[PDB]
Parts: sequence; C-alpha cells; structure tokens
Amino acid sequence: EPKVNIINAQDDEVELMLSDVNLSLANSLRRTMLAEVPTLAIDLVEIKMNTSVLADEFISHRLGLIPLVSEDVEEMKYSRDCTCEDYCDECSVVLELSARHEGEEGTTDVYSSSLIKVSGPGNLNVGEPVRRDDYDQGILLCKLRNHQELNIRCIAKKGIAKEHAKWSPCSAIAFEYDPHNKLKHTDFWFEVDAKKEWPDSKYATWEEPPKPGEVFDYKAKPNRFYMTVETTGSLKANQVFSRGIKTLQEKLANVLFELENSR
Amino acid sequence: DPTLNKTVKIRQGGYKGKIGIVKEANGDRFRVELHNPNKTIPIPCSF
Amino acid sequence: EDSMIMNQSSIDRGLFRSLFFRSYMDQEKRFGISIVEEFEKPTRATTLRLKHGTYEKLDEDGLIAPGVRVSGDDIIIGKTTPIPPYHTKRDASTPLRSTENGIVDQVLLTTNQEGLKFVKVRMRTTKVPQIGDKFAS
Amino acid sequence: MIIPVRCFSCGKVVGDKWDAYLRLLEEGKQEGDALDELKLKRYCCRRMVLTHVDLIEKFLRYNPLE
Amino acid sequence: LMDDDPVLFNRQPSLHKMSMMAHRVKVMPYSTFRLNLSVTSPYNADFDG
Amino acid sequence: MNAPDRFELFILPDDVPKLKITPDSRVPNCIIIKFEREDHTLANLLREELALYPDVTFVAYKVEHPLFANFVMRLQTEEGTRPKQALERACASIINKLKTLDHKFNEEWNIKN
Amino acid sequence: GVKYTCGACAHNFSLNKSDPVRCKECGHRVIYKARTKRMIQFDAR
RNA sequence: CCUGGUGUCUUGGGUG
Ligand SMILES: [Zn+2]
Ligand SMILES: [Zn+2]
Ligand SMILES: [Zn+2]
Repeated sequence: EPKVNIINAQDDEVELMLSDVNLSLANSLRRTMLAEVPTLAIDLVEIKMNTSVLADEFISHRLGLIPLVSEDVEEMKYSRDCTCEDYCDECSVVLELSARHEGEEGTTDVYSSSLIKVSGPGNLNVGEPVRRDDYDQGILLCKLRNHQELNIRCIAKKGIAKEHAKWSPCSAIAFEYDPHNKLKHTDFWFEVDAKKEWPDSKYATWEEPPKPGEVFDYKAKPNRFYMTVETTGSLKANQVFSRGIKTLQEKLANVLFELENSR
Repeated sequence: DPTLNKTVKIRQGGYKGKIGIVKEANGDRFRVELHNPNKTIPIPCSF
Repeated sequence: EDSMIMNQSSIDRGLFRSLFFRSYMDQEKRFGISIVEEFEKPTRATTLRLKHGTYEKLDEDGLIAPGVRVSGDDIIIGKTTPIPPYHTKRDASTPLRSTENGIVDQVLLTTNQEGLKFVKVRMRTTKVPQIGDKFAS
Repeated sequence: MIIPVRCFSCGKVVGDKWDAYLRLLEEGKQEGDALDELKLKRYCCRRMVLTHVDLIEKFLRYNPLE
Repeated sequence: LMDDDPVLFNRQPSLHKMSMMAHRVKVMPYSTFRLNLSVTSPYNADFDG
Repeated sequence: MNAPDRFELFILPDDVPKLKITPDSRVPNCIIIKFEREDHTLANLLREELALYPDVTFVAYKVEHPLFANFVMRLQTEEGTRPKQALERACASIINKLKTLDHKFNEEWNIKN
Repeated sequence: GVKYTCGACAHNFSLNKSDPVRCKECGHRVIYKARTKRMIQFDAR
C-alpha cells in the first residue's frame, strides 16, 4: 500500500513524494537517515611531523570531517565487535598524507586529493576521499610555506552519527506536507490577511487549494510527504534511502527477537 | 609492578587502538591516562 | 530563565570551539658565590621532600619536551635547591595546575639579565563547548 | 582561520568551494550571484562562505620557526 | 554521595531563610548543578552565570 | 570531564537487558515496557501503529530524560488479547510495510536511472 | 643528547646542560627544544 | 614498610 513518486533525481540528491503512510513513519525515516545510517570516517590520526602554523588537533579535526566513499561499508565490521588484536584489514582503512614546500617563495596548498589509501579490506570500494570530477582538488586542509612539512597517518573507522556528526551521510533533509494547511495543524500569524502575508510552498501547485465553501474534514489525515535527501557524496542518494529503510528494519527485528526469547 | 608509566596500546574494547600511559596499577584493573580525550579510564589487564 | 539549547551536531562540526594556552615561567635563583639552583631530573635518592606526582615525562636536561600530553600535578620543570649545613638538595619543581590537561606545545630556553638559566613552557589544549559554558549576543 | 569543512548548521560540505569563490570575485560578480553559481541555496550555507575571514594568509607571513 | 542523600543547598547573598534549603541528591552526568525551575524564585537565582 | 561517552547511547552493557517487561497489577492486563538504548526514532514508530489496532485500549510512551537514551512504554489491551502478543503483531506489520516500501522505491528508481 | 633548534638560523645541535645557552652558528641566545620521539595520537573529534 | 610540606601581604582587573 505505500507508494512513492520520485519528482527529481541525480547522484547526490533525490527529491521524492511519499504517500499512504503514517506521519510517524515519514518522521522516523527522516531521523534514521540522519543519525543511524553507517558511514566511514577518519577516527585516529597519528602525527609524525607537523611544522605548519596550524595546531596538531586543529588539523586532525579537519581530517575527521573529510567524506569518504562508504559504498561497501555493510560488509565491514565495527572495531568494537572484532575478535582481532589491535587493528587489521577487516575493521579499518589506513590512509597516509605527506606534503612539503620546496622553494623560498609561494605557498603549497594541501588538499584532500593528496590522501593516499595504503591498505583496506580489498577489494571493497571504500576509503577513497570523495571527488566531484577528476580534476577537482577537493577540500582545503592546510597551507604550507618554505620548509614547513606535514606527514600524518590516518585510521578510518566505521561509525554512526549518534556518536559524532562526522559519520552522518546526509546534510539537510527538506521535508514538508499539506502545503495549503487543509489539516489546520498550524494557526497562521498575520497582521492584516493571512493568505497574502505568507509565501507559497514550493509544492503549492502539486495539490489543489481548498474550495471557498468546503467544510472542515475532521477525519482527514496527513497523507502525502514530500522530502529531498541531500548527501555529501560519502554515499549515493539512492543508497541512503535504501539503507535507511534496511537499518530501521533490523532495529524492529531486534525488538521482535527479544520478546520471543524472554519467555 | 614493572609496567607503570610505560606507554601502552589497547587491543580490545571501545578504546581499541589508542595510546596511553599506566597511571596506577593497583591490581587487575589498571588506570590508563588515555592520550586522545582528556580522561583517565579504569581498564582490565587482558585488554 | 536565560539558558539556551545548543545543537550538538553544530558543536561536533566546530561551532564555538576554541584553543586555550597557558605559559609557565621559571628561573634559577642565586643564594651565594657558587650556590645556585640547578635544572635537572631529581633523583629520589639525593633530593628530599619530593612532590607526589610523576617525574617520568622529564628529559635529562630537566625540561619536558613538546608533544607530550600532561595531566594535573605532573612535574614539567625539575629544579632543586641545596640544603645548607651527602643528601643535600630540596625539590623546587613546578607542577601543572591540578585542574588542567593538554599538550606541551613549545619550550623556550634562554638566560635572563643576571646570566642564569631561564625557561618557559607553553601548554595548549582545546576547549569544546558544553553544558554550563556561557554565551552572549 | 581557514575555511570550515562543513556548514555548522546543516552539514553540507563547503570546504571545497573557497578557491572557486575568490576567482569569481575577480571576474566582477557580486557576492550574492557568486554564491548562487556555486549552488549554495540555503542561507545557512551562505553565511559560511560570505562571512569567513581568512586569517591563515596573515599567519604564514611569520617566517617559519625551523 | 548517592541517590536520596539530603544535602544543604545555598546561594549567596543569604538574605532570608529560604536561601538555604535541603534537597535530595540525584547523580547525573555533566558538570552543572540542576535545579527544578520552580525553586529559582526563593533563591533569587537564574542561569546567567 | 563529566561528559559521558557518546557510544553509550546505542551500546548495551552486558548486565543490562535491551528490553524489560513488568506488570502493572493496579489495573487488569497492563504492562510496562522499558526499552534500553533507544530513542524517539523507534518509540514513535511503534506507538502510532499500535494505536490504530482495535484491541489496544491504551498506548503511551515518555523519554524521561534526554541525557539518558531510554524510554518507557505503557500498553494496556482488553481482556481477550495479551499485550505482549499484540506488540509482536505491531512489529511485524511495520517490517512488512517497510519491505513493500523498499521494493516500490527500487522499481521507481531504475525507471529514472 | 637532547635536540635543540636555533631561533634565528634554525641549525640543530645538542647540549649536555653545562654548555652555555647559545647557538653555535650565529650566537643567538633564544633556543627551543625539539619535539619528542614519541608518537602522538588524536581522535579527530 | 606504613607517614607525607609549599607562603604570605597588598594592589589592580573581573563574576552574581
Ligand atoms: Zn579487524
Ligand atoms: Zn548551510
Ligand atoms: Zn644560529
């Protein structure tokens, strides 16, 4: 019975209409995509040399925020659940960076494209810092002048956004419903005339205005939820919507398991 | 005890892979002053 | 009553985060013709009334090195003063403030106007906004 | 100090758009239009680029201490 | 110190007797003291520092 | 210094059950379910679903304090049905609706590919 | 013994505390300790 | 093999 109608689509954002579901399910889907869809992100930085003007943990802090390709992350384990001694190939990706400026003039800009994957759970496509094109240098990390060097080793780990926002696959999630306020869930503030002073939703033409005579349907419920899921490139937009649903299933499944085992 | 004040790496648990220093080693439960957040934790010797 | 809710994810991405720096200064004092204090890592056998904290982060020159994390009551500058009339000296070392932690960032070594040795140790840490911190428009 | 990696409020990556923004200003575009071309539509993302102050160019002038 | 131990709570300046009342402890994370909001008035307390 | 570990929101201690059912013997056929290491995310989803069933006479939840990731739900059903069984039914319904919903998105997605 | 750094000319050298506090190269009287041998880790949070 | 001491007097700037 739930129906979906995709209004627009591209690699990093999907705009869609969701219908024939309960408000609570639309909201729980919104929350799950923001908070519980796993991704991969740097979580340990070993600084062997940093003679730049930026403080050590300042640079380390920027590193944690770099979005990494997380496509095959479902087959990867959490570090806290792995049976091994220290890290290994099954629970972490190791990245390395080394930059230096030779010459007495000019500035060497250190970009996220200099992050080199060194090991990783082959041959899974995980751990490369996301790029828009091939000639795109990416995210600015630091800047170097003559004789200043930066040589760091980064450990990337699987995590969820509940622990730290760097693991979130979404950015914003636009979300709205009932553009003409037929349900009367809001009571509009106005100075003179409520209709002229409030702007129209960008989905005003997707539903029909209330007729001037029409009585209030006290049985009507919210039923069409338009949302747009933008991502950072760490996951493709279609994967986020799919894995949001998948993750929410196992959580309910885990609850169902516990009831039939507690007797 | 011969392991106080020597540098340590943690190989199991939620703090697996982190550097620390043995601050106090009374018995079985160690006190590692973790480097990474400003906190000193109680931890078992198997780890 | 004039408190405020802050978005935890904004804090995670760096909102209102700040660096904090503290510098400690010390120098050798003169008490006589050849009676001067001395920077060193004090041995427990030869120096009385030692502090309760750890001395294991000092190098052989009596000074801690940049990059080492320190916690409260750790000694970062070892200095002794001799006892007038072996086992002749008394500790005059400087511990980190009990309520603080962070990383040693830089250590200045020089001499003062009177020619004795003179050190400064700057410590840096990062303060992350949390419940109780104060803000204003 | 240097351009933030993420927008504080919504999380969209903005740390890869700083160089593109300075170049557009040389070509005479106005600030509002430059942000428009970069597709920074929500005003949370716009504040990040429009109001950042690049102090790292000043700190680099102090001749390295090694 | 443990749950439901009584403690004496106090804000200066102690202008009258309800500047010092006994509360029951509840141990909690984070470093501020928590008060139910309806006791701010007798202490003439607020949360601006 | 007193900030708790953020991973404590979802990682269950070994001596702590994920789920705890106790009776409310003050009224007939009423249980209190305490959910550990969970949020509004799970709770609101179950709550609305349950309320549309004809044999559920009372359902409610509260997150008692946001600094602790738990919530407690109260569920009373009429004499015929056993509350704990009814909860299982609500769970399976939603798993089915999301399975269907995932399928219909996949189909619509390839057409736009 | 202990690595130092000249505040003017950046030459590196060691001193076994009893030596006078100056740079061998330029005579500068402000010097700095070099960083520890130990590895430093940060959680990138 | 238990005990285990680090200053004062001011002044100035601040918080409610
Ligand atoms: Zn592993
Ligand atoms: Zn924004
Ligand atoms: Zn020199």
